[PDB]
Amino acid sequence: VIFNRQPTLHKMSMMGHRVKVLPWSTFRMNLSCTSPYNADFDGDEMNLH
Amino acid sequence: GGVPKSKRITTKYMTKYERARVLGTRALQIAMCAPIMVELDGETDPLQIAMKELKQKKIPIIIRRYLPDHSYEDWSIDELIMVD
Amino acid sequence: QSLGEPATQMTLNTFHFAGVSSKNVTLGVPRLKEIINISKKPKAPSLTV
Amino acid sequence: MLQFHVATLVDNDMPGMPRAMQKSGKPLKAIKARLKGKEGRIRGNLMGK
Amino acid sequence: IDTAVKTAETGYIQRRLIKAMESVMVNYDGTVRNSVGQLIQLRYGEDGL
Amino acid sequence: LAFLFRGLFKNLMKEVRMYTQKFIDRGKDFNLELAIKTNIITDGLRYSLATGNWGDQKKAHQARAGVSQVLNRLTFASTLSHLRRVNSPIGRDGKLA
Amino acid sequence: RARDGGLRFGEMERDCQISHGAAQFLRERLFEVSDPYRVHICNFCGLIA
DNA sequence: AAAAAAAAAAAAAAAAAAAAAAAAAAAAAAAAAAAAAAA
DNA sequence: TTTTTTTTTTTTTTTTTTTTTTTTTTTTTTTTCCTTTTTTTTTTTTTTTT
RNA sequence: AAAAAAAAAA
Ligand SMILES: [Zn+2]
Repeated sequence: VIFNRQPTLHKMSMMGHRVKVLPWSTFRMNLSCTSPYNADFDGDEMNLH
Repeated sequence: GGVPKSKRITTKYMTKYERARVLGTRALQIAMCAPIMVELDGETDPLQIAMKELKQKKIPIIIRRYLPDHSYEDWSIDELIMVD
Repeated sequence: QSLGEPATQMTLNTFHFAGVSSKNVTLGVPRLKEIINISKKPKAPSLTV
Repeated sequence: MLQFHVATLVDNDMPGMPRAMQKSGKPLKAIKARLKGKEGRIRGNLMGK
Repeated sequence: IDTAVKTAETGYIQRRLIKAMESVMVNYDGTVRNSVGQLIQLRYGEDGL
Repeated sequence: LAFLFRGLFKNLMKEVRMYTQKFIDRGKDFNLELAIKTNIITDGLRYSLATGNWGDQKKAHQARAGVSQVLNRLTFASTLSHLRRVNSPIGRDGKLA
Repeated sequence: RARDGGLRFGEMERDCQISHGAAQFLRERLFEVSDPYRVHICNFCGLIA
């Protein structure tokens, strides 16, 4: 899948990922991916294609 | 505008943009029940078979590279050399 | 994209400024605006002689 | 009146010309208003569908 | 205040920069050309790397 | 609300003037209760409080928007903060700091 | 969400998908899964037939 | 009991800041053509 | 009686002012309100008269 | 179902 945070500033703001299906209801990603996405985990919404 | 084989001036090395579309087109072909050119060891996802027969350079794709003067060079898969 | 992405990060040095030289200089993103737009009148023209 | 109706069918934002008065207190949204804009047919429906 | 005012012209600058250079591509002869085929650089970054 | 009442009272006087001028040129008298259209003031205040566009309904494009807002009922502090809010008339697009 | 609408694949997504060099993902997200259509065109006149 | 005038209901109608490019008008020196004085 | 010398009249640019026009980050979620209206003409109705 | 406005999230 393709994983995207808005606003898109550079090339690494939407990247490929592999789906692991997990129980609860939020898109759980790794922590090292916080730097390219500029994510903060404080209510950030993020898109999947 | 077919450039002859001795007169080809493009690079002899498959870059990632050729590799992605060759792998995708070959995976779509294997998924649409084409014959598989190599042996099998239990792989079911046809993109894995696409890499597996890309390693032995046994994929029947002619890449038509377009020069900016609207001329084209035809390169086979086995004429190119894999790098990753 | 690799030139417009640093433009979002051109505000972290806003504070802790006092000024040592009294020379009119445009700094930051509007100075970038003066070079992208090719302004025939810059805000702070200066010669280094 | 015919020239006014033709032009405000085509273009409604040109200054110096009376505005095409729609019923609900709004101006007419002409073809230029459909095409030109961030939310128009080019940027909002063709580059960004 | 500095975070709000700027963000608009930074995004406008990013859109202008990405629209001025959206079709500049390294070609198969190693040269760098735009959409019209006009030559820009004989090698990308003057070294082709 | 005083400015709104000025506008609606001027419109009411204009409507009453038009009615009594229509009924004075025929030489007949008129009734005061039929002369006053009571929907003018009520409809104008109701529209300018429900919508928030602060002026005439036909000419709401020249009027300020967002003067009247829906009261925020999420917490008691949110209601108290909405009841003690001050808005600057400068639009939210100024590059000046 | 209330009208069951899709996500906005905006201009910056197109920008960085150009930056990735992925033509097929762009053709998918901007023609295949948004609004495909087939039209019949006269060869001599080039208009809709 | 039949014909005409005034009143009321129903239906159509029109009423913000910035920056660059182009157009315009007063001016102003330059250059070619026409009229006058003198040898 | 012809040549130079002054005057005139266009001619092209210059320069400044004015006018015009176009632009203003990306995505997402909730409500509220309106999506006519008074004026003029036409048609029907009701009352009155001979 | 459309259009406009307002309140917000990153
Ligand atoms: Zn045709």
